[PDB]
Amino acid sequence: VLRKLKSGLERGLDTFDSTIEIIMQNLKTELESQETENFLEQLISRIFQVVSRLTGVRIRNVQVPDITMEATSENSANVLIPITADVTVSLPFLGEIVDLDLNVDLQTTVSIETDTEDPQVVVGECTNNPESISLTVLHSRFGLVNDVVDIGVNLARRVVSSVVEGELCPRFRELLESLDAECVEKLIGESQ
Amino acid sequence: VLRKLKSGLERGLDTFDSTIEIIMQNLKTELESRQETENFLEQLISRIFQVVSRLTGVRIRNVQVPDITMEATSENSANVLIPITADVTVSLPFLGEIVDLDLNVDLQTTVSIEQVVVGECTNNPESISLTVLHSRFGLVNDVVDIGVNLARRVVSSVVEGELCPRFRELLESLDAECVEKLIGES
Ligand SMILES: CCCCCCCC/C=C\CCCCCCCC(=O)O
Ligand SMILES: CCCCCCCC/C=C\CCCCCCCC(=O)O
Ligand SMILES: [Ca+2]
Ligand SMILES: [Ca+2]
Ligand SMILES: [Ca+2]
Repeated sequence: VLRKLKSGLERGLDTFDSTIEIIMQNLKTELESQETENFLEQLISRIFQVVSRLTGVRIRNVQVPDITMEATSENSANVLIPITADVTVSLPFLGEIVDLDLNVDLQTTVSIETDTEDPQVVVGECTNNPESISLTVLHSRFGLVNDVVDIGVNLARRVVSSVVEGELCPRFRELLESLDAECVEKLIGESQ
Repeated sequence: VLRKLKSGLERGLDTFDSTIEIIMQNLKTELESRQETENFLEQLISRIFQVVSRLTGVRIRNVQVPDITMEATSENSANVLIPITADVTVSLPFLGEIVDLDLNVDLQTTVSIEQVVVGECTNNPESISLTVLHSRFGLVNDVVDIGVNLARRVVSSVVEGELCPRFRELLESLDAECVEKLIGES
């Protein structure tokens, strides 16, 4: 069972590693003003390093290729965060059952309230859509068509889904809420 | 890995099921009045393996003793042979049932008259035979090997810890004349 991960996610994975909180604060200050993506790679790696200690799902080599902003209207934009990582699933007695490529696309919206010189920022929902999590099989020492692979892919999906809901989406919203209203207004500007 | 079985074997598997000791006593009385003894042995061994099923994901049932044979080695000594057959299923976490095996175990000890002496009951790995019948995960891949290895270790530790000692204990309960009468059949 993923009991250990479920209890860990209830507490917050940051209760297992003091450095997550520090990286969060580094991201806050950096956002006031290439490097932000580097700080995000660090935050996500450390969260996944804690998941590696609680589960046999080991997620390494975390990259954020490019953070994009697409204007949805004059006063709203989607903020897009593409994540890649290498995944290996291990079970007791069997050791390494499968190596996967992971793609996660986190999306959230920022809006500015219309008809005011003192605009309020609203950050929308961070939806954990199963279509946003992609797992590709690279290798299994048991054979690619073996049933262990399917169990491996399923276990990885559950872990990744639960840490998107429990950690990444909440921190994505928390980091957007740290932006001053003018900064958001300026960034939603020339998203057009 | 097998901690729970190892702790179980140190206590005695009969501390988990009051019926084992009753079946032991049934076998003792039944012997004094020398199929049926084999039926009591099937029951004793099933129950020991029912306890092992509670301590491990190695489930052993359909336990049979085809025929107990005694071959006279001299006028006052014989080899006593007990063939055991059983169906085995190994389960692991997340995978569930990984393999179904056929188990054959051949226990051998000697009984002599001095005073009855029962010889050692040797746990030879050649005396435990495990045959693959079915696997969800392929017949010759590494899942099966892990399954067969776990079953061997469990069966080996239960032979050493429970079956061989009970085999010796039951033979040592026979009086000298009983053994002389049974060796009577070379
Ligand atoms: C665990 C995931 C946390 C994600 C936190 C994201 C915080 C950063 C948010 C917004 C950055 C500003 C948008 C930049 C748009 C310009 C385009 C570019 O940078 O290439
Ligand atoms: C766990 C194993 C315990 C074994 C206890 C040993 C019991 C042996 C009993 C009697 C031996 C007499 C053998 C005579 C041959 C004919 C018997 C027969 O085949 O039915
Ligand atoms: Ca650290
Ligand atoms: Ca498959
Ligand atoms: Ca949380």
